[PDB]
Amino acid sequence: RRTPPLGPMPNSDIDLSNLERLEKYRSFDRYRRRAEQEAQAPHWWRTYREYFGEKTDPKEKIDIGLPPPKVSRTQQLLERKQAIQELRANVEEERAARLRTASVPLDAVRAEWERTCGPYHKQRLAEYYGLYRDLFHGATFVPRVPLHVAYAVGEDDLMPVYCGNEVTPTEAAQAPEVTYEAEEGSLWTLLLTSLDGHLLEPDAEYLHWLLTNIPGNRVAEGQVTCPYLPPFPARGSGIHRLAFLLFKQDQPIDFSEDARPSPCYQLAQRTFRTFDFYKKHQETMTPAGLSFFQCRWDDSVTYIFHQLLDMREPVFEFVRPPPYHPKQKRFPHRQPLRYLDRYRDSHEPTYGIY
Amino acid sequence: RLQYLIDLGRVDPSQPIDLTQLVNGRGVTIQPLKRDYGVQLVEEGADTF
Amino acid sequence: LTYFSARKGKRKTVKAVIDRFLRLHCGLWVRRKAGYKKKLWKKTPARKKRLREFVFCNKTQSKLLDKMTTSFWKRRNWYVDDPYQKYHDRTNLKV
Amino acid sequence: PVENEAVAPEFTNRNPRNLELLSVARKERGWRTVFPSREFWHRLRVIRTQHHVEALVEHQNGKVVVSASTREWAIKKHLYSTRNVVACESIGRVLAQRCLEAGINFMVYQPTPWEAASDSMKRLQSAMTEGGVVLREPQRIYE
Amino acid sequence: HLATAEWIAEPVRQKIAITHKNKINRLGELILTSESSRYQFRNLADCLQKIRDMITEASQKLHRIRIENMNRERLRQKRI
Amino acid sequence: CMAKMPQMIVNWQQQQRENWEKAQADKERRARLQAEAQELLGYQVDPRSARFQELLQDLEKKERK
Amino acid sequence: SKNILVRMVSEAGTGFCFNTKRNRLREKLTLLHYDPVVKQRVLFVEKKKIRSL
Amino acid sequence: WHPGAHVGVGKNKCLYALEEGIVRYTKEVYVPHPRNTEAVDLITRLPKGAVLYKTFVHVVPAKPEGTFKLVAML
Amino acid sequence: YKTKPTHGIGKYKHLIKAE
RNA sequence: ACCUCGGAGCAGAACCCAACCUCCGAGCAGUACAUGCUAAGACUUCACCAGUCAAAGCGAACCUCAAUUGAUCCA
Ligand SMILES: [Mg+2]
Ligand SMILES: [Mg+2]
Repeated sequence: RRTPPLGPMPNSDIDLSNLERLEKYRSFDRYRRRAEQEAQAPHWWRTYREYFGEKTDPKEKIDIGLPPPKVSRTQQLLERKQAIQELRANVEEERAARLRTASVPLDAVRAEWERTCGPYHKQRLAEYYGLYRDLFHGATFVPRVPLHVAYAVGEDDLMPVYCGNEVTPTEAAQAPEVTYEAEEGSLWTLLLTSLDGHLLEPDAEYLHWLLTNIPGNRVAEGQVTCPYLPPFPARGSGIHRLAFLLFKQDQPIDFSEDARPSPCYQLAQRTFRTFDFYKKHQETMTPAGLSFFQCRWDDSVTYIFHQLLDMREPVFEFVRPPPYHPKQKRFPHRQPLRYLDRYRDSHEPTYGIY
Repeated sequence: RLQYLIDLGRVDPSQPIDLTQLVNGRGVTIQPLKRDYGVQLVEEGADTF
Repeated sequence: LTYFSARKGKRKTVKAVIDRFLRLHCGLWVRRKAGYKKKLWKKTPARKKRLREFVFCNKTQSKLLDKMTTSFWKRRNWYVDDPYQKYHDRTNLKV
Repeated sequence: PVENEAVAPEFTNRNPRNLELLSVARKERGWRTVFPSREFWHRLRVIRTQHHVEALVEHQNGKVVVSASTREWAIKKHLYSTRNVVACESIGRVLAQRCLEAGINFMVYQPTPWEAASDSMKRLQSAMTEGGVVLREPQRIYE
Repeated sequence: HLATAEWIAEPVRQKIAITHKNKINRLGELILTSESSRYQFRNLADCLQKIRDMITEASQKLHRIRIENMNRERLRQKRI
Repeated sequence: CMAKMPQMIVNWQQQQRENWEKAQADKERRARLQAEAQELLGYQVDPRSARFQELLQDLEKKERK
Repeated sequence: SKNILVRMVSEAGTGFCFNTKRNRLREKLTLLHYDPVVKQRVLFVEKKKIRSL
Repeated sequence: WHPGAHVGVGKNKCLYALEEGIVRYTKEVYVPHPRNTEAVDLITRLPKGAVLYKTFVHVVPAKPEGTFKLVAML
Repeated sequence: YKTKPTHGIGKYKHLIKAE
């Protein structure tokens, strides 16, 4: 029996009457490129992706945020062409390239990258790490405004902070220094949250560092509603990713549901939901900046558990499921003598009635 | 089992306990023709003893 | 096999099964797989270890060996330094 | 009896990267018949065109983590050609920097024979090694 | 409680304290469990034997850990 | 015997290496057979002259030594 | 009578031995092997033959 | 058939599951390893624009690796 | 499989030259 | 004339399927000497005997072919 094809089966467009005139896959590389082309493309038959892929909704992700400025593409290409023109006109770059002795300023490259198109890649990293699906339940934005943060180790050196970096609790024990390059005049709001820090329930987050009504870049003048407390990643719990969020407060807003007293070390107070928090407070403003990092258990975490938090410290552990074994049977056939050890409970012996 | 014996009171701890006393209390039957050279003490029951 | 003897009128064991196998009081039997000392040069490591490892016997030939040998070989025995005290009893068996 | 002392038996972390950071995640072992080995957590894919050079560090899910490109102005303004060994090693250094930036300490790159013999890819690998990344994935933990 | 145990010396006490921070209680008392066997006598025995081994050694994946630590400490090189 | 093993192991490496050089020495001689034509029986005819020449030269050198 | 099965021995004196195939014309040969006793690669020499194959 | 998604292959070309879960069959593209000479030269002789497909088995991992559980509240 | 519409999806002999 | 094993059709599509039915073969060979030890789970030539694949760990690096073969005792 046969059934006609549902959709257009592959290799049907090509013709067979003419075969020698056709051009071939002269290269495994070209064949591979075409293979990934057809893997990218969808198919009517059952495929690997429709089983093992995140199944993102077909609708675009809602993001009412800062649009790009109107950059004159004409003058942009003009100045870029001029730049490459004097670049190719230079004299030493020939020997540099043909002797393989050139380099490039990493810091400057990073600077103009995060200026031009960094935000798109940072949004990519955010939607990868899972900030959006957990924070906003799918919605996204673009961190147009750059953002730098640092934890001064003593005072000589400092630990930087960027998307997806390790941070020690000993270094995060104090408040960080922050810069976001905005003296315009419009207000700002900043908040450091822990996504997976909450332990009693999922879909819950803590808040360690809140500042609101920040006129300009200066941060000290920004009032605080939720005072500072470093994170407390438990031993064995794994890793906790901490998020810096920054919104462009267009006009001053009050904080009553949000007003919290002196730290008082209350997780019920530190916990809330960013979803409804944004839905309520942030209807006037929009996201402008975003960063994050990753943290783990430490001796300072133990110290703040025992002394600061005024509570015992938890101790978790990863546990694998039990190894599967099928039902026993009274008379196994061609199974080695350790079949009984596979099921015995006690390693030691026992005697029934003696 | 030994605790059970001394609680039932068939074997007296007041005197020295011997294999013949065990056999007379029926704590353990023996089969010398089946070449059992004696009796072993078992770890089981170390608690509540 | 030899259901009644002429000197005592009792069943009799074949020493073959005794020399070949071993019965555990659970009712099970074990055996050394055939050909574990022959032509090892051509046999691959996995095959030769499969041949070295012990194995049990299914219920039909278990019951057969039981009928062949007598009860003296089915009785409970308390040996010293015999590693099979853990296996003469059964643990956590349903159905 | 303290509300802060209140704690559940089981702890639910919704970080997909936690397991691969703890070395406990499961990698898509298999595909021994097919060339790209899926037994990784973070793969590097390099594209060497006749105009530019691209590099993408991505996850087994097929989704990109981080990217580097010669097509980008920030990178190409300090260059002579978009395809020379200089460009290859520079993109390598920048990608190592970006991996150290996004916390990527480990990753994988399986090249073809000629791609491995090419001096450009070799110098790229050396650049990333001196940047502080090793192209060997750790051994999974289980038992 | 560790520091109250006079039968242990000062340096050994502090060595155990710094080396086994994980087990120490909030109140400063050290704990240790054993459940290998059904016999609690043997469990207590292996407990105190662990104690003695710790005392002696005090009187006397890690690759990956070192790797990411070196990466972090080479990245963090920055000036104010 | 363990304390002695390393020396004999190095000697074993040297045995493999000298056998390898002998392999090169004979295969390089086998490489060039003859260029005049592609015969069938002639193969083992012409080279024997040079082979016996080399053998006799080595023997005369040995006698001289 | 092409090949021959031959036994080789532990020179350490452990007495660990095993067997392998060899060409009838190729001369004696001594191979490295993992001694389970000494627990490292060590040289074994082959002594005699057992049967042709 | 061919392996995929936690399915290894023995020397006798038998497929075996590496993880515990549900099995599925699909059809995907087949990119050989360069050492497979006949496969490579087949790919070369193949005409441009055309691509082959092959079956694949994929076990869907049912359960997770494990779970984080509390051990001691101290 | 034959009965199903996906039959003949893998075949290549008619693509390559026959000899 | 044959007596064992393997591949193909009969047996077209999960499995199995015979004839003194139709065809082709095998009774080895080549390379290493970790062709080391152990181990979850499964297949199985329609029983048993046999024959198969293999995660993991220790200890190490950084097998191909299609059959290519033989039980117990005994020496
Ligand atoms: Mg069967
Ligand atoms: Mg293995």
